[PDB]
Amino acid sequence: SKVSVAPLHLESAKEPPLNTYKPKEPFTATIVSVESLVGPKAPGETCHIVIDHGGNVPYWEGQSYGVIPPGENPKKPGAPQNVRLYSIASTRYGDNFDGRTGSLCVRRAVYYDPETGKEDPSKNGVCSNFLCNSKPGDKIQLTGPSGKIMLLPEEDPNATHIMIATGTGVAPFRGYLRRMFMEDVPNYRFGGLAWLFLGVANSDSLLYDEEFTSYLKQYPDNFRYDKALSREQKNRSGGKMYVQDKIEEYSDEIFKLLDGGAHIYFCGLKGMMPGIQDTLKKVAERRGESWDQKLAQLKKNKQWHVEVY
Ligand SMILES: Cc1cc2nc3c(=O)[nH]c(=O)nc-3n(C[C@H](O)[C@H](O)[C@H](O)COP(=O)(O)OP(=O)(O)OC[C@H]3O[C@@H](n4cnc5c(N)ncnc54)[C@H](O)[C@@H]3O)c2cc1C
Repeated sequence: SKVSVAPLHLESAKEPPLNTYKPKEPFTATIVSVESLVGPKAPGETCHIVIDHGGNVPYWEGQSYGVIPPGENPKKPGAPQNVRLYSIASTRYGDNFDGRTGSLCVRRAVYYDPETGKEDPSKNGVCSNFLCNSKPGDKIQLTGPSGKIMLLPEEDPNATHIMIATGTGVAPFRGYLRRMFMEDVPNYRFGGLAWLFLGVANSDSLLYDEEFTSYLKQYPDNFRYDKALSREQKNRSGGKMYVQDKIEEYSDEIFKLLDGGAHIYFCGLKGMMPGIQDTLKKVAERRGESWDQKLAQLKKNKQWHVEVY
C-alpha cells in the first residue's frame, strides 16, 4: 500500500513553477543529508543529496534545481559563480513525504591527468564536489526550479512510459516512479506500463537499485526494469554493454509500444545518445522501417523526450 504524502495542496497548481528564485537572489536552503549511492568498485562517486527548501521552492517531477556554488566566478571578478543545473531526483513531496525537501543525484567530476592519473583541485568540478562534500546543516544557494522537457504527461493515467537512463540520468525517473507506484496521490492513479532501462559501469555503480527492484514485486503487471553494465557486460557484437543494447533485446516489444503511443524518455550525459540513435536505426532497418520517418513521427506526436547534458 502507498505511502501517505502531504500536503495535498501541492496538486492544486495547474502549471509548473518556473524561476521562482533567480540567481541574483537565490533561496538559502539547508542540507539534510549526503550519502554515497555507490560501492567500492564504482569508477567514481555519485551522491544522493537531500535539501530542505522549507516548501519555498516547490517543483514538479522532471524539473531541475539550480545550485550556485560558493566563491567568485574565475571569468568574472566580483561576480558569483554560474548556476549548475541538477535534475531533481525526488517527487514534489520529497524523500520525507512532507513537501519540504528535494533531492539531487550528483556525480563527482574529478580531474585525472590522462597519463599520470595525478589529480589537481583547481581542475575538479566545483559544484559537483561542493555538493558531494556537503554535510547536514550546510547552506546551499538554490535557484529555479526550471525546465519543462521532462514533465510527466499525466493526461492518460494508463499511458506507457519507457525511461532510458545512463548514470545520473536516472534522477527524473526516480521521481516519476515514486509518483506512479510509491506515494498515495489520489488524483494520479497510474495503471499503465512504466519500463526503466538503466546503463551504468558495473554492479557497484547502480543507483537506487533496491527501490526499483521492489517495484517489480509490488507492481509486476505495471513495471519493468532492465539494466546494462558497460564494464562487466558485453553486447551480442562484443562491444561494451550500453543502454542501447538492452533496448535491442526488446526490439519488437519496444517498437510495438511506440506505435501504440508510448512516451519514451532519455536522460543522462549526452554521449549516451549517438549509440542509442545507431541502435534504433539498425532495429528499424531490420524491421523494414525508416528510423528517420519514425523519429519524425514520434517528435510530431510529442512522444519523444530528451534531456541530456
Ligand atoms: C538539465 C541538466 C540536468 C543535469 N542533471 C544532472 C544531474 O542530475 N546530476 C549531475 O551530476 N549532473 C547533472 N548535470 C550536469 C551539471 O549541471 C554540471 O554540469 C556538473 O555537475 C558538473 O559541474 P561542476 O560545477 O562540478 O563542474 P565545472 O566546475 O563546471 O567543470 C566542468 C568540467 O570541467 C573540468 N575541468 C575544470 N577545469 C579543468 C581544466 N583546467 N582542465 C580539465 N578539465 C577541467 C571539471 O573536472 C569538470 O569535469 C545536469 C545538467 C543539465 C543541463
